[PDB]
Amino acid sequence: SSPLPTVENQFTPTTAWSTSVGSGIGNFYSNLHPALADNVVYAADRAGLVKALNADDGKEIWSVSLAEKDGWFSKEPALLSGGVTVSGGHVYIGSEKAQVYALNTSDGTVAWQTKVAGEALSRPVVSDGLVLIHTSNGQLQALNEADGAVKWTVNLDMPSLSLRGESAPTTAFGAAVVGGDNGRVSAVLMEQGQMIWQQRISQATGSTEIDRLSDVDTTPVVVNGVVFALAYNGNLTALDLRSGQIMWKRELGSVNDFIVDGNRIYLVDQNDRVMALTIDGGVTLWTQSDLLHRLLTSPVLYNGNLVVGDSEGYLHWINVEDGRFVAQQKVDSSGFQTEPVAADGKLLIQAKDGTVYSITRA
Repeated sequence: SSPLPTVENQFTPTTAWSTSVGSGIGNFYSNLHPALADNVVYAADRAGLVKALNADDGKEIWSVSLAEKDGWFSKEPALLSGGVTVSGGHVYIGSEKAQVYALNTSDGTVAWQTKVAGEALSRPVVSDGLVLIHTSNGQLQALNEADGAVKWTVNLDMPSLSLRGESAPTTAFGAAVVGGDNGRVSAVLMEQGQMIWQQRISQATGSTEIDRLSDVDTTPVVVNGVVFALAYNGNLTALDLRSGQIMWKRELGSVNDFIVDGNRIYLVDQNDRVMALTIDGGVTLWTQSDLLHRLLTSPVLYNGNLVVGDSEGYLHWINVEDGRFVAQQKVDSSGFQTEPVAADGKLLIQAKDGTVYSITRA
């Protein structure tokens, strides 16, 4: 592992509120994380529990359950995994049983429930009034906001090994841009799911070994006209948005997640070394590696700092110029692992077990 850095807090970091959610993800694989819209926080657990909460104080609004009734005293877990997405009147969640749920925001009644073509370990993405689902067996599927029917399906690649690492779609200017577990990046037109391009980003996994630390968020991000994407080997690549042509590849190390903002890329490698890069070239500016082998979440930007959680239950704030620590708190002794979320002035994060938390300072 690697010991915890010493604590020169520049602000005093507190926990605004916290409310638990079942018990919730544990040590199972899932990508469940909170969502916010309209001073409502929505959140879930593996079993099938879904709590809507007031964003200011954390008090519960509705708590529904999606678990199935199976056998005398057991309820059977819904196996929710595709972290919570919310848009329009609906709350969207996907499961490892190939189900996508659409729950009404007003009261969390089920509006529709569709069987999709494979597991939905990723965030549904809404755009166009179509709900986008990237399945574990290499499909891209598009569902109606309104009734949940499958407008279309695209077969992305000759199906491969299924890997840890979220793979949501992103959208830009009418296209879906999607990554995957097979070295491939694709752009699909959203009307009728027609192919625009497909770039091979690295070798199709050619029986090369899979390390236990590999966990690559393969979700592309489009800034200006550049597509940024990690291939499953943990290499960062930049592509021209129009044609999918490779601009460059960082065979740097092995990157689990990254984020973009302004003129910086901020990433976390599979060793838990944190790094900052230039946007045009992906040139490295600083590394912070005092967190080696604690087990970090994805990072977010909040109030101008990088925030990342670890399995030992700590938050860490990092200066965005180098690179040094700024604050650190113990928060929940079941660890962190799923991503912290930043929108509208709030910092939300969900722990394995101990579940939801708002965060600031005073």
